[PDB]
Amino acid sequence: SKLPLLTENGGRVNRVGFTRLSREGSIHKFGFFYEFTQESLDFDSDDQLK
Amino acid sequence: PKNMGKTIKVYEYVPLLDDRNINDQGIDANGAHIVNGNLYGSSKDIGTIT
Repeated sequence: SKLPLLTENGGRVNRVGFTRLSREGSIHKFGFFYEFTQESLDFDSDDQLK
Repeated sequence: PKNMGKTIKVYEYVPLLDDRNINDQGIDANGAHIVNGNLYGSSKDIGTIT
């Protein structure tokens, strides 16, 4: 049914148009930490806690 | 080594992302303190980690 079919009287028939889309992507920030006291690394059982 | 008792004890550091990391030093992403501090621990879900 939809086949492009021409005749001898070639004219404004079978017009086609094209489309252009787009794809996005963002950037997000993360992070975490932890706190310690000098009284937790000075007199503590382990020497290499840090 | 001699002059120390017959027992020998070694330490074992647990990863941050482990269920054995039962601690209290924890702050959620907004600022309110939370019960856990292991950052969802092991918990190979999707909902909890998101």
